Amino acid sequence: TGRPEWIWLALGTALMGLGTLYFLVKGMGVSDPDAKKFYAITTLVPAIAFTMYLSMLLGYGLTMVPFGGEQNPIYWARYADWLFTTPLLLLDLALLVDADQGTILALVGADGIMIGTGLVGALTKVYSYRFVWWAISTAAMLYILYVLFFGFTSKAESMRPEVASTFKVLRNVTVVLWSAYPVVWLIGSEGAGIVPLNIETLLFMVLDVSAKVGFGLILLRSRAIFG
Amino acid sequence: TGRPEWIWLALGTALMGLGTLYFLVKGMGVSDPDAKKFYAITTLVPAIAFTMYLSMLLGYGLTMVPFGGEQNPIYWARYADWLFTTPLLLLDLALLVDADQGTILALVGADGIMIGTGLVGALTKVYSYRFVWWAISTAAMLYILYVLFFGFTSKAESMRPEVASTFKVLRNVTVVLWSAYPVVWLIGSEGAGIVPLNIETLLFMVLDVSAKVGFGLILLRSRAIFG
Amino acid sequence: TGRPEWIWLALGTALMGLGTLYFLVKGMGVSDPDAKKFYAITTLVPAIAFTMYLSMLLGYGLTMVPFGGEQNPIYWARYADWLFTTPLLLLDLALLVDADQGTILALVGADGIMIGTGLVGALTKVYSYRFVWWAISTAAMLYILYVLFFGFTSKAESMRPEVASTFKVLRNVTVVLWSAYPVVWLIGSEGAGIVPLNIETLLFMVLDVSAKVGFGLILLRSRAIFG
Ligand SMILES: CC(C)CCC[C@@H](C)CCC[C@@H](C)CCC[C@@H](C)CCOC[C@@H](CO[C@@H]1O[C@H](CO)[C@@H](O)[C@H](O)[C@H]1O[C@H]1O[C@H](CO[C@@H]2O[C@H](CO)[C@H](O)[C@H](O)[C@H]2O)[C@@H](O)[C@H](O)[C@@H]1O)OCC[C@H](C)CCC[C@H](C)CCC[C@H](C)CCCC(C)C
Ligand SMILES: CC(C)CCC[C@@H](C)CCC[C@@H](C)CCC[C@@H](C)CCOC[C@@H](CO[C@@H]1O[C@H](CO)[C@@H](O)[C@H](O)[C@H]1O[C@H]1O[C@H](CO[C@@H]2O[C@H](CO)[C@H](O)[C@H](O)[C@H]2O)[C@@H](O)[C@H](O)[C@@H]1O)OCC[C@H](C)CCC[C@H](C)CCC[C@H](C)CCCC(C)C
Ligand SMILES: CC(C)CCC[C@@H](C)CCC[C@@H](C)CCC[C@@H](C)CCOC[C@@H](CO[C@@H]1O[C@H](CO)[C@@H](O)[C@H](O)[C@H]1O[C@H]1O[C@H](CO[C@@H]2O[C@H](CO)[C@H](O)[C@H](O)[C@H]2O)[C@@H](O)[C@H](O)[C@@H]1O)OCC[C@H](C)CCC[C@H](C)CCC[C@H](C)CCCC(C)C
Ligand SMILES: *C/C=C(C)/C=C/C=C(C)/C=C/C1=C(C)CCCC1(C)C
Ligand SMILES: *C/C=C(C)/C=C/C=C(C)/C=C/C1=C(C)CCCC1(C)C
Ligand SMILES: *C/C=C(C)/C=C/C=C(C)/C=C/C1=C(C)CCCC1(C)C
Repeated sequence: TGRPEWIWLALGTALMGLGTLYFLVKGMGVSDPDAKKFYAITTLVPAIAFTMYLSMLLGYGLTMVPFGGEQNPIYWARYADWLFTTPLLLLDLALLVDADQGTILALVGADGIMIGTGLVGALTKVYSYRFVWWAISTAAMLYILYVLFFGFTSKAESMRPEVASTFKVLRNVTVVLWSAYPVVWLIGSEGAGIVPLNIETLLFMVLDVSAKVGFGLILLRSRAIFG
Repeated sequence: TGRPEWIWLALGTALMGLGTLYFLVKGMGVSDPDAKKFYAITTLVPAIAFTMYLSMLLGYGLTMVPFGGEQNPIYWARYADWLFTTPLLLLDLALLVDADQGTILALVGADGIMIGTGLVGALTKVYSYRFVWWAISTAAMLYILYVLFFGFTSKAESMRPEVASTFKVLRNVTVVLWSAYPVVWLIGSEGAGIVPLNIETLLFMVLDVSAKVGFGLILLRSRAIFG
Repeated sequence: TGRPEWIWLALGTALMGLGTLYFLVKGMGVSDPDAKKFYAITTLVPAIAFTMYLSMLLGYGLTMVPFGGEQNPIYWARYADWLFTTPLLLLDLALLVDADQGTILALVGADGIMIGTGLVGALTKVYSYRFVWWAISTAAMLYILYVLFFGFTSKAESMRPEVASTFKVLRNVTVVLWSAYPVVWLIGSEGAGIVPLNIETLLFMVLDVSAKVGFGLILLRSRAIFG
């Protein structure tokens, strides 16, 4: 049962596309090899979300999972998006703060586990088992946020004020936003359906656009990205 | 309806396998840590194509997608191949020219979008929607080729003549070849069926073998790969 | 027909989880940026296996493939695990020995081919074709082991005794273990069913736990991981 949410899908598609476009049109002249990296990553993010929102607006990113007492529409494309998208975001933060490869690898891996585990949960037929997965995925996330908030902040304090500041903002943004997803999941049509898929998609759209475009804007608009 | 094309699949399998074998038997003695990288990448390419051509010759890489007024055989394995294969190729070019990580990341990402988007298009049931995807994927490609042709060429001009020259050839080859794929797609059984899957596969075989083995030969046969 | 093996799945889940937990609780204080990398990789490994063993214990990682004269339960999750897990393991060995990027790339690629090819074999409907894939995958493996045993050993001889020693042990362990998998596959319910899926899973559990936790223990317990 997925059609009334089309409005947010289409609006999500537009925002992602324009957000991409805008970022593209801004990274052209950039010559700094460091600023360059930030534009690539930050541009790639909305670009991926674009293709996936579009896949949902066209019905491809929509699937049917049997559980509870019916056939439930699971928008799988979200994970296909988040799988490459979340780690890309983390990467931005990693470069910005100049984290160790080991911590970068540890996060990228914790992130893939988080989205991968989330996809399993979203497709699992045993209604009760869907929450075990949600539980594993959320632990994965709290680990990621734990590092971002405590480990990275410490690494940022050693950079110049501009970088420290932009990181702080960015950090606060992603942490507050990333944790909303599990709560949305838990109350949406994929978990304990308290909110209809209609509103679910809306919350996810606002969140997504904020976690990427909004995120990107904040970052790409700082001198923090330069050496 | 996929069986008369078996001949090109089998021939594609043989060429990929021997192409791999030959490359393997050539990288053995190589000690230069730089030449080493080029052999790995360039060897891995046909090796992947091998497994995928074989998957098509055995019926595994073949699927059925409903669209238009019938059930259409979509060789999905092509994308499974191209997904790892195209970026690997790009990587070769990146090392050769010594491109910035940011541009390397930007291309790898543009490439994954291109093949990923292509796979969606190839599996999309709404006949008309298949061209939207083709349209997104082709834009992705033109971006990649734009950088290769203009950005990379500039980066190569700063290398020694041997490297500049080999890049030029390589560049001209991949650009001319990579753009044939969308045209083939557009006229083949996955788009506006003007050419039968039978000939489609043939064009794809010639193209593939050229874009990899041919490509590999040109490169591995130059001193351009050495420091 | 997959239920009597539940016992090994559940025990596999517990061991992977605790193995992860234990490793996590050990990498906390570690400050050395090199030791850090080893903890990330080595911790991520069992963590992945955890999620996949769990997926099998809950029925999600189980699928049905038609071949021979019946419907056969294929535990696909094993490959989803091994796909990220085997290369991670290799990576540990690569860092430990400080191998060239080209050889690291060549192995990672040979490994993905090995698991990818194995997954195809495990899902291939033409009973006879399943062994062609097994044959390709095993060649892939023998290449990996060839390098580990001969190429890496040579690279390790140039490190300090502690590192050389830990590598030797590790090397001997992975080589002896990794080769058991194809033999198990060949005699298990996925190949020439001589052993029942029940015992198959047991052998795979012992193997897995050994190839990761056991492996991890040996490594993380040496000073070899420090600069
Ligand atoms: C280069 C890297 C190193 C990249 C790696 C990429 C790869 C590994 C990503 C995997 C991502 C995962 C997370 C997504 C998988 C989720 C999975 C559960 C969902 C799978 O389904 C979708 C998949 C297959 O589609 C299908 O084709 C099969 C073969 O033909 C069919 O057998 C399936 O049935 C079919 O599924 C579809 O159709 C169903 C329709 O049913 C119909 O419903 C209507 C309703 O009105 C009606 O009832 C009809 O009667 C009924 O028949 C539908 O329900 C299903 O949902 C489905 O549509 O699709 C392939 C997706 C593709 C892989 C997405 C890619 C995403 C983007 C483009 C990625 C960009 C990534 C780059 C790589 C990032 C760069 C980063 C750098 C830093 C490295
Ligand atoms: C290590 C990395 C970091 C690696 C990441 C690897 C991963 C993410 C790659 C994903 C690649 C994507 C792009 C491919 C997905 C395309 C997707 C749409 C197609 C999916 O279908 C194929 C998939 C599943 O097969 C199936 O198993 C299910 C479970 O059992 C079944 O439910 C499905 O139905 C089944 O699909 C098959 O069977 C269908 C049969 O129907 C029958 O048709 C006959 C016709 O005569 C008759 O009518 C019968 O009656 C009828 O029943 C068939 O139609 C379907 O097409 C299908 O065969 O398969 C898994 C593929 C595997 C993942 C391919 C791997 C590719 C190679 C080996 C990769 C090498 C990569 C390394 C990693 C590169 C190294 C690079 C370094 C630089 C990093
Ligand atoms: C970030 C990177 C760069 C990461 C890339 C990740 C990605 C590419 C990995 C792909 C891995 C591949 C190897 C696994 C694919 C194997 C494939 C053949 C199996 C596919 O099936 C599973 C898949 C889809 O599930 C399904 O959803 C569809 C859509 O809704 C349905 O149409 C399918 O039918 C459904 O399949 C399920 O249900 C079947 C049920 O049938 C029922 O059986 C019961 C029996 O009692 C009864 O008869 C019922 O009546 C009947 O209906 C069942 O049989 C099927 O098996 C299946 O359950 O699932 C998605 C899996 C997800 C992708 C796994 C992720 C793994 C973990 C979490 C990865 C952690 C990775 C990080 C990235 C590593 C970090 C490393 C760093 C160094 C980079
Ligand atoms: C652009 C998208 C962003 C920043 C997405 C972030 C997504 C998450 C933090 C998702 C988390 C989830 C859980 C913690 C558990 C349940 C399922 C998920 C995948 C929704
Ligand atoms: C070895 C294989 C090579 C070099 C493959 C290259 C493939 C492409 C450039 C494919 C491009 C496509 C489009 C631009 C749109 C439609 C679908 C594709 C995936 C065929
Ligand atoms: C933690 C898991 C480990 C170390 C797994 C190793 C797995 C292999 C070496 C698997 C090899 C296989 C073949 C060589 C051919 C047949 C199928 C496989 C995938 C089981």
